[PDB]
Amino acid sequence: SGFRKMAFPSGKVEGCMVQVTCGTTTLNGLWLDDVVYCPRHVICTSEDMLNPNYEDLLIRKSNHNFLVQAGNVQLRVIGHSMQNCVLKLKVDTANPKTPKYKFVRIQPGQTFSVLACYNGSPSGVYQCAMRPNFTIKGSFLNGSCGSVGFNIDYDCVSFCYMHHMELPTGVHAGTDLEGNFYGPFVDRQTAQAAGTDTTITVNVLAWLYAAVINGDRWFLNRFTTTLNDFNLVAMKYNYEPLTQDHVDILGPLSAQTGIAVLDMCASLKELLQNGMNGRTILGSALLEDEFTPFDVVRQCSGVT
Amino acid sequence: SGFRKMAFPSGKVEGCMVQVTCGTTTLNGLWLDDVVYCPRHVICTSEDMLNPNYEDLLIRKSNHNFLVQAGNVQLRVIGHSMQNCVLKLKVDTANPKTPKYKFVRIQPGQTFSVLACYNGSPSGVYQCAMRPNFTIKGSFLNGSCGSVGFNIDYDCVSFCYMHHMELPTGVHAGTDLEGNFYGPFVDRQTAQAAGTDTTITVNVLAWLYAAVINGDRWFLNRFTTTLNDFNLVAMKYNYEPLTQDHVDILGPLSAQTGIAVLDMCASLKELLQNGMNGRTILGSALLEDEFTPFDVVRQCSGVT
Ligand SMILES: *[C@@]1(O)C(=O)N(Cc2ccccc2OCC)c2ccc(Br)cc21
Ligand SMILES: *[C@@]1(O)C(=O)N(Cc2ccccc2OCC)c2ccc(Br)cc21
Repeated sequence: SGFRKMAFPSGKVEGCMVQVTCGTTTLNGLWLDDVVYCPRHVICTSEDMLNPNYEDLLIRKSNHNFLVQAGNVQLRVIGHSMQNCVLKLKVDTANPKTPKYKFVRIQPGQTFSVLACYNGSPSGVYQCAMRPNFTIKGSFLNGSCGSVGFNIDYDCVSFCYMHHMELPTGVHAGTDLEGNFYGPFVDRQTAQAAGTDTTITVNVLAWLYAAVINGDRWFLNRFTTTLNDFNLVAMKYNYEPLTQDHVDILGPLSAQTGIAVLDMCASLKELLQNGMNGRTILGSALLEDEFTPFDVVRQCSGVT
Repeated sequence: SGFRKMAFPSGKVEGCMVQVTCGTTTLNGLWLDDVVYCPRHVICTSEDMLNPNYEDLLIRKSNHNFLVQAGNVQLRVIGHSMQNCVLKLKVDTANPKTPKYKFVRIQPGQTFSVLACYNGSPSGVYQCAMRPNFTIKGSFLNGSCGSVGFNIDYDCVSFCYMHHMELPTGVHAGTDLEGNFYGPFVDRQTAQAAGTDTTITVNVLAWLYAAVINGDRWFLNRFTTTLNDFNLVAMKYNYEPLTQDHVDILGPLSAQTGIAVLDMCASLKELLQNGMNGRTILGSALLEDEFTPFDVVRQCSGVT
């Protein structure tokens, strides 16, 4: 027992991290097979970021201007291309440490692990969730661009995120591994505000199921509710509307605990209306929304 | 910016995880050089755990009874010995993936990363702290014994913890890598209650410094206090007494923010006396005590 914000073991991803330098700019690259992926703004000076024309800026760059270093060995760059907001540097050597992998574009509400890197070297690993306004509440300092988000299914790494920007609000924006930004952000030093950060309702319910499994039961009540009734409360507290798809994904958790999804919704409803009255749930004094129903099943069953 | 409960990149530790089986019991082992470390209760049946005599139980075990599997390859066991509560299985092959390493016995209040494993395979990684009552609030299910805690200084892995037990309260007990339990616990299925879980005061202050650095400033007040005055409040709220050593370790954080340690103590004091009034600090609605002053400096500077 016990429930923790757990990240995936990052070894498979650490083996892909490289450093990319173009002129005076250094960031992280992801080396998979004979290709290094990195944010296209590696070609920018801090001056260029106000209003860059990446196609024009790229015309001035040749293969030899992209210095790619894997630990202490230098990769030979034999090609470069821009796909959306990422650069693809074809190197002459396949990364011998390339794990089985996929590139996936995740939905808001989904969680992933971030291996924060600086100059091609990993600093740490933490769990994240793509917020409903398509930002992530990360921990990134200058030089962290190029760090990636991922999930792992047994031996396959699904890369979902690549870090590109920090909003003036201290929240983070980035792309999937095809270079497309999540949400409306652009790789430009401009005023970009994020939308409402709503709470991921399905994740809070799943975390309430994790809490009942681990002994925190005080919040369980004598009530029930309906999808429409619950959603009126969810709307008042800027929570995502719960759908029958969400009820369905919560099925296994409902099955193992014997607490019907709508009964848990009524516990959540009372907690929204009354707060926690100085109490805690799984060591938290707020309703945690960055564990999906899959993460809870995975942690509560011991999947490796 | 942004502040997260970050774990160390676990790749170096994943390369050491092996599976150990003795009879019907399977747990995790740590393979470093030509030695596999694992909890000695691998030799026990669930029946033996009520009152085991490990020396007697071990007399019945030979090298060939300890099955050690690294991924899918079988290690040949050429020796076995019991050091305190750990077994040391000498294998005929040095682990080619052994990183630079040390064995350290940490103090209460110190933090470390746990690579939770099942059958020699990593499931996830999370940050922990050795509680002042020498327990850890982990996430461990059956088969997680043998999973290790560690810190990393550049390329050197300092192993500090090895998981052995779950208390009837759902908290966790284990040893350092010499087999000595932290706190008074024994590897036996008996009533073992933990002492008072006090809050690690120096870590809360360090986390308040991390919050000021990242923009959460609302809790800063017009007051100051003294070590003795603050400690009267700390005693009332079961917080660890703050010492001049703690004030000293907080020096760099005090220096970079310009907020004197005793002024931060007065912010902490008001927060203890008044609560957070529905507000949050670094996305938490409680005072976080599992970031040491070193963890905060490391995260706020980008150490790799
Ligand atoms: C990341 O390492 C990086 O390249 N970078 C610079 C950057 C990125 C987006 C917009 C502007 C800009 O530079 C302004 C001069 C950056 C910024 C913040 C973070 Br958290 C990481 C990185
Ligand atoms: C760990 O995998 C393990 O071996 N184990 C069994 C155990 C450990 C301590 C006391 C008793 C006992 O078995 C009782 C039958 C165990 C128990 C709990 C956890 Br979280 C991990 C492990």
